[PDB]
Amino acid sequence: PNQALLRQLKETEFKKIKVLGSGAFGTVYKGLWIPEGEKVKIPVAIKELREAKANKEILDEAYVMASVDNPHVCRLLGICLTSTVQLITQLMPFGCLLDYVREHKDNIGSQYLLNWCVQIAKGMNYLEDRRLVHRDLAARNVLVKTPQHVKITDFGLAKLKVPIKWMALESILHRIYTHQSDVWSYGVTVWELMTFGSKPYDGIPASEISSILEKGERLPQPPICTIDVYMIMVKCWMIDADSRPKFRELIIEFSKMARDPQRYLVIQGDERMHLPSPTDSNFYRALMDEEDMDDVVDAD
Ligand SMILES: Nc1ncnc2c1ncn2[C@@H]1O[C@H](COP(=O)(O)OP(=O)(O)NP(=O)(O)O)[C@@H](O)[C@H]1O
Ligand SMILES: [Mg+2]
Repeated sequence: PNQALLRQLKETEFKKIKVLGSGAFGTVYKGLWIPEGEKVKIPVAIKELREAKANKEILDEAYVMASVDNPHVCRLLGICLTSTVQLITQLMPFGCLLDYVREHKDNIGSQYLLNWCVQIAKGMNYLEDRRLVHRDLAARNVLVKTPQHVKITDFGLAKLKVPIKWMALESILHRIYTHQSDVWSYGVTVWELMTFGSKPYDGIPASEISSILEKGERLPQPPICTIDVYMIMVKCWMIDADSRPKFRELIIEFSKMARDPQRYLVIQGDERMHLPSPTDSNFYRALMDEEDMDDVVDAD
């Protein structure tokens, strides 16, 4: 494990400026990094974990989080260990994908929806290749770097209030977490995207979820989803973990759909919605996204 990928910060080097939100593991702040001797203030994201393990143990798993290198996975950049644990990552002005699809509920075309599914599956496939299990995949944990480029965040924060409605049944009943339970959570994530950010099992108590799942009930077909798309989601929620799709296969299936998007999603006014022109993509990347990344899938 290359320790050069993780910078240890002193509390004087940075400052938390504004709360962006919180979850089961901590509170996220927009912050500023001031490099020693410089007068510039560089925006960063800072997550202060709630618990506040020995430092060496934490630091050991931080190195792993800092070692991920994939265009669709957020890398841990720095850490500050004191009376609390603070994690430094790149700040994402657009915020999480869950908020984004809610705010653009009437502006989002099939090409974006299907490409996001592809990118999320690419990020998860990379984690599986690293033999790393996420355990907390959800639309709230996908960040928008640009509308054309999303990234998975917060994998393995357990190491270092359980999300029952995203969890595989075997995780609920037995706290077993695997790549195939990550696939279940991927299914729920895709459902959140396709419903433009609806809450899964709305109005149903968390305590009743396992019995509902055992009865064979699942999240309902989203109004924009054709049966082929919905069957993929349903396959992610099969009781037998090994009969669920693999992330490798999901990349291929959603990439195929992205090439003929109106055949797979039905969205009012979809023809009036395209992926950005080369001109607009070039501008976005120049200003916000210089990193390398696979081409988005365009319609045939
Ligand atoms: N790097 C970031 N840049 C900008 N906003 C961020 C960043 N990381 C997190 N956020 C936002 O901060 C919110 C709170 O994050 P977080 O503490 O990870 O809780 P959560 O992901 O929503 N739920 P949980 O699954 O329990 O961690 C997220 O939902 C995002 O909206
Ligand atoms: Mg999160």
